[PDB]
Amino acid sequence: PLESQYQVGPLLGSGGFGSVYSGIRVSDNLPVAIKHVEKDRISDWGELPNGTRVPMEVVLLKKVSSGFSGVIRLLDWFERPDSFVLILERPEPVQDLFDFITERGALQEELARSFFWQVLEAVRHCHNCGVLHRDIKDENILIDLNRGELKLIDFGSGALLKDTVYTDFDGTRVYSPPEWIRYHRYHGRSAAVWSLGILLYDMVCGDIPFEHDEEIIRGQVFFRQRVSSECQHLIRWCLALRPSDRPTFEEIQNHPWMQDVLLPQETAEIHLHS
Ligand SMILES: Cn1c(-c2ccc(N3CCNCC3)cc2)c(-c2ccc(CO)cc2)c2c(Cl)ccnc21
Repeated sequence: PLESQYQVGPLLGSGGFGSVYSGIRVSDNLPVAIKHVEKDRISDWGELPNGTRVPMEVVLLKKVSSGFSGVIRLLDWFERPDSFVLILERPEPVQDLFDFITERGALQEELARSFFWQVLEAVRHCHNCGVLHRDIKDENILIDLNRGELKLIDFGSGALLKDTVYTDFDGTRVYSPPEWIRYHRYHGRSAAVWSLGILLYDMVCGDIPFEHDEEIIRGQVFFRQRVSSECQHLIRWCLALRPSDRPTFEEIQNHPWMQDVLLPQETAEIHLHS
């Protein structure tokens, strides 16, 4: 009885993830996001202990919905004849990180450090729950502007984390690593670290470093904005051409550029005027 449990509001967006509407849980006036996907547009199917074929995204989301505030949590889902409907939390006010960077340009390094740190904590949480996101990027990251907390979204290209090689990929190509472009082979963690390198560059430069396949493959990073040497070093480390030359999450978070991060609420007070 989806329409009796939730009040539907404006359309907030549409895209490869489907169509997302603002919503309110009639029970307790909780703000929610109501996301619709057509069955014929689902790229990858998975399934639950009961038998029911569902979008892979529902499998992954249930594994990472633990009360952690770094992933947008799945509250409920419904199956319709031709679509699935997902009920997700919705911070208020909220802004997508892609739009935030569009509006403000290159971020101050103190702000980028806090944002990057929170993205790492959230990706580590996903991996600890057995989930590989495979589409880390600014469009798939929300800012809870009052609390200064970032939240990951869109597991529709994800997979169960495994230790063997992946030979399939359906995320964003300009965030994909060179070993995928050249060989159509990657391992989950080092591919995630590559995409975190692209993301960090995007935050401190205001745009992604590579647009074309041969730029990804060549792996030469040019900085068009003034960026500290420690940040440049971390970025180039994450964008190492050989997967085994890339840092681990532990190595990223111990890097000199990552030290003395602001807490999320401090971040909101200094930088989000909140
Ligand atoms: C998918 N999704 C979005 C979302 C909404 C819109 C977009 N796009 C895609 C391109 N950038 C502008 C619009 C991307 C994501 C949002 C989202 C909602 C509101 C706003 C800002 O009003 C931004 C993103 C969202 C929330 Cl809150 C929970 C769960 N999923 C969500």
